[PDB]
Amino acid sequence: KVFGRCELAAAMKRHGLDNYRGYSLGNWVCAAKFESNFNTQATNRNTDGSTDYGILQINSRWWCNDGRTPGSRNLCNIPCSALLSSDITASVNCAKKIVSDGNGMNAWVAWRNRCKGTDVQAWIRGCRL
Ligand SMILES: [Cl-]
Ligand SMILES: [Cl-]
Ligand code: NA
Repeated sequence: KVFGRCELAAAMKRHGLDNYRGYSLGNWVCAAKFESNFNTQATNRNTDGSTDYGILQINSRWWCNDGRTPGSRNLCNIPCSALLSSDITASVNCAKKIVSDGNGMNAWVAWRNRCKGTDVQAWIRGCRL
Protein backbone atom coordinates (compact mmCIF):
# COMPACT_ATOMS: atom_id res chain seq x y z
CA LYS A 1 0.00 0.00 0.00
CA VAL A 2 1.32 3.41 -1.05
CA PHE A 3 -0.06 5.80 1.54
CA GLY A 4 -1.18 9.28 0.75
CA ARG A 5 0.77 11.83 2.75
CA CYS A 6 -2.18 12.85 4.91
CA GLU A 7 -3.44 9.27 5.15
CA LEU A 8 -0.10 8.15 6.56
CA ALA A 9 0.01 11.17 8.88
CA ALA A 10 -3.40 10.20 10.24
CA ALA A 11 -2.38 6.56 10.64
CA MET A 12 0.85 7.49 12.41
CA LYS A 13 -0.99 9.97 14.64
CA ARG A 14 -3.58 7.32 15.50
CA HIS A 15 -0.80 4.87 16.34
CA GLY A 16 0.99 7.30 18.66
CA LEU A 17 3.85 8.58 16.52
CA ASP A 18 2.91 12.25 16.83
CA ASN A 19 5.47 13.60 19.31
CA TYR A 20 6.62 10.09 20.21
CA ARG A 21 10.03 10.54 21.86
CA GLY A 22 9.67 14.24 21.13
CA TYR A 23 9.49 13.76 17.34
CA SER A 24 6.54 15.66 15.91
CA LEU A 25 4.27 13.95 13.40
CA GLY A 26 5.95 15.70 10.47
CA ASN A 27 9.25 14.00 11.31
CA TRP A 28 7.73 10.54 10.92
CA VAL A 29 5.87 11.40 7.72
CA CYS A 30 9.05 12.94 6.32
CA ALA A 31 11.07 9.91 7.42
CA ALA A 32 8.51 7.58 5.85
CA LYS A 33 8.48 9.73 2.71
CA PHE A 34 12.22 9.45 2.17
CA GLU A 35 12.65 5.95 3.55
CA SER A 36 9.85 4.26 1.60
CA ASN A 37 8.10 6.90 -0.54
CA PHE A 38 5.04 6.07 1.58
CA ASN A 39 5.13 2.49 0.26
CA THR A 40 4.44 -0.10 2.95
CA GLN A 41 5.93 -2.78 0.69
CA ALA A 42 9.25 -0.97 0.24
CA THR A 43 12.24 -3.25 0.77
CA ASN A 44 15.89 -2.37 0.36
CA ARG A 45 18.75 -4.81 0.78
CA ASN A 46 21.71 -3.33 2.62
CA THR A 47 25.30 -4.27 1.85
CA ASP A 48 25.76 -6.13 5.15
CA GLY A 49 23.06 -8.60 4.08
CA SER A 50 20.31 -7.02 6.16
CA THR A 51 17.17 -5.63 4.56
CA ASP A 52 15.10 -2.55 5.37
CA TYR A 53 11.39 -3.27 5.48
CA GLY A 54 8.28 -1.24 5.05
CA ILE A 55 7.07 2.31 5.24
CA LEU A 56 9.83 3.13 7.73
CA GLN A 57 12.52 0.84 6.24
CA ILE A 58 13.00 -0.95 9.54
CA ASN A 59 16.18 -3.00 9.40
CA SER A 60 16.34 -6.77 9.80
CA ARG A 61 19.76 -6.55 11.51
CA TRP A 62 18.17 -5.60 14.83
CA TRP A 63 14.41 -5.26 14.66
CA CYS A 64 12.68 -7.92 12.59
CA ASN A 65 13.37 -11.50 11.55
CA ASP A 66 13.50 -12.16 7.82
CA GLY A 67 15.40 -15.44 8.24
CA ARG A 68 18.22 -14.29 5.97
CA THR A 69 20.37 -11.95 8.08
CA PRO A 70 22.77 -14.11 10.12
CA GLY A 71 23.48 -12.78 13.58
CA SER A 72 20.36 -10.62 13.74
CA ARG A 73 18.36 -9.75 16.81
CA ASN A 74 14.66 -9.29 15.93
CA LEU A 75 14.19 -6.80 18.75
CA CYS A 76 10.63 -6.00 17.67
CA ASN A 77 9.92 -9.77 17.73
CA ILE A 78 8.22 -9.73 14.33
CA PRO A 79 8.70 -11.28 10.93
CA CYS A 80 10.05 -8.57 8.65
CA SER A 81 7.08 -9.33 6.39
CA ALA A 82 4.84 -7.89 9.12
CA LEU A 83 6.50 -4.54 8.33
CA LEU A 84 5.16 -4.64 4.76
CA SER A 85 1.44 -4.85 5.53
CA SER A 86 -0.94 -2.10 4.47
CA ASP A 87 -1.52 -1.78 8.23
CA ILE A 88 1.43 0.20 9.59
CA THR A 89 0.79 -0.91 13.18
CA ALA A 90 3.78 -3.26 13.26
CA SER A 91 6.03 -0.65 11.63
CA VAL A 92 4.89 2.02 14.08
CA ASN A 93 5.29 -0.22 17.14
CA CYS A 94 8.73 -1.24 15.89
CA ALA A 95 9.60 2.36 15.01
CA LYS A 96 8.83 3.31 18.60
CA LYS A 97 11.34 0.72 19.79
CA ILE A 98 13.84 1.98 17.22
CA VAL A 99 13.41 5.65 18.12
CA SER A 100 13.73 4.74 21.82
CA ASP A 101 17.01 2.93 21.08
CA GLY A 102 19.27 5.85 22.00
CA ASN A 103 19.99 7.70 18.76
CA GLY A 104 16.40 8.86 18.34
CA MET A 105 15.31 9.23 14.74
CA ASN A 106 18.96 9.33 13.64
CA ALA A 107 18.45 5.57 13.31
CA TRP A 108 16.71 6.51 10.04
CA VAL A 109 19.51 7.68 7.75
CA ALA A 110 16.98 9.31 5.42
CA TRP A 111 15.44 11.25 8.32
CA ARG A 112 18.82 12.53 9.50
CA ASN A 113 19.95 13.40 5.97
CA ARG A 114 16.69 14.76 4.55
CA CYS A 115 14.28 15.54 7.42
CA LYS A 116 16.35 16.45 10.46
CA GLY A 117 16.42 20.21 10.95
CA THR A 118 14.07 20.82 8.02
CA ASP A 119 10.56 22.27 8.18
CA VAL A 120 9.02 18.87 8.86
CA GLN A 121 5.72 20.62 9.67
CA ALA A 122 5.28 20.92 5.89
CA TRP A 123 4.70 17.16 5.76
CA ILE A 124 1.50 17.30 7.84
CA ARG A 125 0.31 20.55 6.24
CA GLY A 126 -3.17 20.41 4.80
CA CYS A 127 -3.80 17.16 6.66
CA ARG A 128 -7.08 17.14 8.59
CA LEU A 129 -5.33 16.01 11.76
CL1 LIG B 1 -2.73 1.52 9.20
CL1 LIG C 1 15.94 11.88 20.57
NA1 NA D 1 16.57 -10.07 12.33
